[PDB]
Amino acid sequence: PRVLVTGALGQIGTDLSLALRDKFGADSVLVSDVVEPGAKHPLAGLKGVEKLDCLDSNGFEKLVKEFKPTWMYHLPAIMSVRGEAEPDLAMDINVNTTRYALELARKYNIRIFIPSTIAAFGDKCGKTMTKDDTIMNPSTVYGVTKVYTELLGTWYRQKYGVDFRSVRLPGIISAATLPGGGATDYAIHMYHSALLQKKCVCPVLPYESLPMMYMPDTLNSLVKIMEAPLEKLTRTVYNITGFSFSPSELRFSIERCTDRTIEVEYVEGPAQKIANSWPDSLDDSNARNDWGHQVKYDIDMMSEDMLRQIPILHGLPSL
Amino acid sequence: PRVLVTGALGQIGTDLSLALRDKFGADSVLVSDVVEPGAKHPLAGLKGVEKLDCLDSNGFEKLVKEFKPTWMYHLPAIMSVRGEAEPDLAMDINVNTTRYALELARKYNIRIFIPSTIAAFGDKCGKTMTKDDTIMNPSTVYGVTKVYTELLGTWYRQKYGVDFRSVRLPGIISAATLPGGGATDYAIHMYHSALLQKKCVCPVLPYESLPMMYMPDTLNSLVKIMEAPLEKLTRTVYNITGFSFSPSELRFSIERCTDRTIEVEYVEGPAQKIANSWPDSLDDSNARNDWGHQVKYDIDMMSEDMLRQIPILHGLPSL
Ligand SMILES: NC(=O)c1ccc[n+]([C@@H]2O[C@H](COP(=O)([O-])OP(=O)(O)OC[C@H]3O[C@@H](n4cnc5c(N)ncnc54)[C@H](O)[C@@H]3O)[C@@H](O)[C@H]2O)c1
Ligand SMILES: NC(=O)c1ccc[n+]([C@@H]2O[C@H](COP(=O)([O-])OP(=O)(O)OC[C@H]3O[C@@H](n4cnc5c(N)ncnc54)[C@H](O)[C@@H]3O)[C@@H](O)[C@H]2O)c1
Repeated sequence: PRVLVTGALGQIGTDLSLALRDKFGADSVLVSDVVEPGAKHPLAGLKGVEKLDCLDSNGFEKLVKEFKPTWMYHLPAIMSVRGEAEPDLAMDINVNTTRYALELARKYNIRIFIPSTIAAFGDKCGKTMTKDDTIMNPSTVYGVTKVYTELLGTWYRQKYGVDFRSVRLPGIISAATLPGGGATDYAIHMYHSALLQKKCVCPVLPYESLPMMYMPDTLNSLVKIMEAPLEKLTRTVYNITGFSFSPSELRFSIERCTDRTIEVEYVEGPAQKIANSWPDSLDDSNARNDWGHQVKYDIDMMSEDMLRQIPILHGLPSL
Repeated sequence: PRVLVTGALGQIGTDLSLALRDKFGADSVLVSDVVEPGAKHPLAGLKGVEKLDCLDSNGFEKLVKEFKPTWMYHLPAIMSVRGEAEPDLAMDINVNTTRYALELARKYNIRIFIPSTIAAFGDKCGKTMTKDDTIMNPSTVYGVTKVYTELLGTWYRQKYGVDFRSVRLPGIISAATLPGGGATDYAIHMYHSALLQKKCVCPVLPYESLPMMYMPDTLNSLVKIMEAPLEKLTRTVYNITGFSFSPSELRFSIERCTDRTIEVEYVEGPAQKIANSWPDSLDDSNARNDWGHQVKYDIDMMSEDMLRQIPILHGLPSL
C-alpha cells in the first residue's frame, strides 16, 4: 500500500499519518497539507510531508502523478461551527477539493477514503440509533456539503467503479492536536481546563448527548475499512460510533479520574444549536457486520489516557 | 411584482417568461440566458431579454443590481442524460450558478425559486406515491446536484432568512420545444412521430411509469407557489405531480385521439436505467394543502392539445 493523506496536519491526519508511517513504513506514506507544520507539530521535521493546496488542481494532480498512491485519505474540510462563520470557504474547500480528489482517484486508480460525519444528519434523521439509511436534513453548511460528498462519491463508484469508501465519523477525541473549529471541541478543552485547573467555559449544554469516539479506536477503523476486500462492503458510507456522552458525563469522568471538583460554567454557544440538531446515537451494525468495526475504549479509559497524555505531549501539570 | 428569470430560453423558461410578461406586465419581467434567442424563438426581438452567463457572479450581480428583482426563478441546469456524459459541466452549472443565485437572493433580498426534480430520488425513495421526506439516493450526477440544491437553499432560509422556494418537478411536456434526446422526451418524440406517421424509437421501457405534468399546470403552479404568503409554507421543497403515465399508456392516449394505430419500437437508450431508478408516482398532498397546487389536464386532454399545437409551431403535418 502506497498512501497519500491530504489535510494531514489536522487532528485526524496527525495521528493517522503517524500510524500509517509506523504500520506501513515512512517510505510508503506521503502526506500533505495547505500549511507547513510549525516548530512543535508531531510531523515537523519528518520527510515526506509536503505543502499542497487541494484547490490548486494541477499541484494536486502532480503530487499524485509523481507519488502514484494506491490509497488516499482525503481529509480537508471546514467543520461545523467555523463553516457557519466562513461558509464561502466551506463551499470551496468541501465541494471543490472533494471533486478534484474523486477525479484523481478515477484517473489514477486510487482507493479513496473521504470522511463524512454525524453532521450530515439533521433533525428528521431519527436521533436515537440512527440508521445508515434515512432522511438527511443537515442544518449546517458543513453537513450539507458532506451529504454531497457522500452522494458524489457513491456516484463515482457506480459510474466509474472508483473504490470510494467513507464513514460518518462522530466526535473524535485526541490529545496531540487541538481541534479545528467544530462543536465537539469542548470535550478536549475540558481535559485541558481540568489540568490547568482554570474555569472551563463549556459552550455545549450539559445533557446534550452526542456520538463520540477515542482516537486509537478511530485509527483502527480508518485502516480496517481501507484494508477490506471490496466484496465485503455492502455500501460506500457507514455509521461508526465509540459511545455517546453529554458534557456533564465527561465532567464526571474527569472528576473521578482526578479526584477533583472541577468547574464548568455552561455559557451556551453557537455549537449548541448545531449539536442539538445531531443524533444522540448511531446504529453501526452494518460496519460491525461488513468489515468488523470495533471499540475498546469507554469514557473512563479515555479520560485516564487523556489526562495522562496532554501533560506528556503538551507540558501542562502532571499527576 | 418584479421578476428575474435565468436560463429563460429553454423549455420551462420560454413558457414561464411568456406567462409572467402577460400576468405581471412586460415591464416587471427580465429574462436572461447564456444564449440569444433564435429568430424563430418565441421571445425573439422582444424587450426585456438579456444575455447572461450565470457562471460569472459579477455580471449576475450587475444585472441583478441594475434591474432590482423582488422575485427570481433560477432555471439553468444540465439534466440527467447529458449530465452522465458531461459531469464536469453539470457540476459547474448545477452547483455554482445555484450558489451565486442564493447569495444574490441573500444580499439583495429576493424571493428565489429553484426547481428540483424527481431525479433527486433514487431506488430507495419509496417508488409509489413518494413522500416529500424520504431517503434520497440519486443514481445520476444531475440528481446529486439537485439534492445539494435542495439542502443549500433550505440552509439559506434558516441561516439568513432567505425566502427559498422549490418544487420537485415531474417529467414536463410542451409543444413549444423540439424532441431532444432527453430523459422524458420520448413522450415528445412520440407526438412528432405520430403526426409524421413515422415510427417512434422509444428508449424507455414500455411500462416504465413516471410522474408527468403538462406545461399549463406547471406555469400555474410555479406562480401559485411564489405568490403564496410565507406563513402558509410549511416547507421549502415540495413534490408536485400532474399524473403518471408509461409509454404504453401515452400510446393508447395518442391513438384514442388519432383513431389510427401508430407503431412504437421499444429499445434500450441511456434514459431507461435513469428513469427506472426514479419513482412511479408522487405524494403531492403537502403542496395541495399548503398552497393549493392543482392539475387541470389529464392524459387525453394533453394529447389533444399537443396534436393541434405542433404542426402549428413546427410546420409538421396535421389532424
Ligand atoms: N475530528 C472530528 O471530530 C471529525 C469528525 C467527523 C469528521 N471529521 C472529518 O475529518 C476531516 C478532518 O477533520 P479534522 O478534525 O482533522 O480537521 P482539521 O481542521 O483539524 O484539519 C483540517 C486540515 O485541512 C488542512 N486544509 C484546509 N484546507 C486545505 C486545503 N485547501 N488544502 C490542503 N489542506 C487544507 C488544514 O491545514 C488542516 O490541517 C474532515 O473531513 C472532517 O469533516 C472530523
Ligand atoms: N424539463 C423538465 O421536465 C424538468 C423536470 C424537472 C426539473 N427541471 C429543472 O427545470 C429547470 C429548467 O429546465 P428546462 O427543461 O428548461 O431545461 P432547458 O435545458 O430546456 O433550459 C436550460 C437553459 O439554461 C441555459 N443555460 C445554460 N448554462 C447557463 C449558464 N451558465 N448561465 C445561464 N444560463 C445557462 C440554457 O441555454 C437553457 O436555455 C432546470 O433546473 C431543470 O433541472 C426540468
